[PDB]
Amino acid sequence: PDPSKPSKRSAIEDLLFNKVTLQKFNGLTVLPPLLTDEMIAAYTSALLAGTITAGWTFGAGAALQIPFAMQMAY
Amino acid sequence: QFGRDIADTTDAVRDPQTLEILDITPCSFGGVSVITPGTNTSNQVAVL
Ligand SMILES: *[C@@H]1O[C@H](CO)[C@@H](O)[C@H](O)[C@H]1NC(C)=O
Repeated sequence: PDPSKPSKRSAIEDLLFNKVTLQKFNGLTVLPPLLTDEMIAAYTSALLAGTITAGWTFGAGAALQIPFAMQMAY
Repeated sequence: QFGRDIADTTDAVRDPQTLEILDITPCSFGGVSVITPGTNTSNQVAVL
């Protein structure tokens, strides 16, 4: 995601959302989802950042950045 | 005399005297939900 808001979604996510292009019936009603898509995007960004930074130490204490080339070599 | 929607239901009506059309929106509906805690601790609730 890009800090230049509104850019909470990446370019690819924006392209997908535009590609998808995303009452009166008396008894029929549609309820909203519990998780808004902002929260889903935040979850995805957190997963991506964790797997891109922590490498094989994702989940434990760690809290330091493993070099990317090391993960690629592994 | 009047219009209809994609569901073939009345959507607009014109007034015969003042020949201007008027929208129709059904009166609001929806279910109610009661948010409650355990009766072990309180009997105070909130509704949505
Ligand atoms: C709550 O009250 C019910 C009966 O009123 C009882 O069966 C249950 O064990 C109680 N639970 C707690 C956590 O107090």
